[PDB]
Amino acid sequence: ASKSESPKEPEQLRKLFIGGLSFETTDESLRSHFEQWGTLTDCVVMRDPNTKRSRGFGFVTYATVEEVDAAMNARPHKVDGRVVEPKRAVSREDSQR
RNA sequence: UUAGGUC
Repeated sequence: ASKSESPKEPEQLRKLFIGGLSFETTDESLRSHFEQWGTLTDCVVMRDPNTKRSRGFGFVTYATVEEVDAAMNARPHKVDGRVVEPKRAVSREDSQR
């Protein structure tokens, strides 16, 4: 994750929420399977605070919204060998967790 | 294994 960029497009709007992925799906496995319908400026999978392996979901931010759109058209998506569900990233203040 | 990596 983390890209040195001044995005005119909202990070949240360019970010895709990837939930229900493989436990083998890490950052490199995630972005590699998503960098196929665009450029990921910010790819990040959540790992367990204890095991440091996986949490079964992650995030992927493209270079622009139209690449997110392309990934959505690519449903059912496939990363690491797992069929996932890529949704528009909501505000973290929205969920407030 | 689905919301936050976010310091």
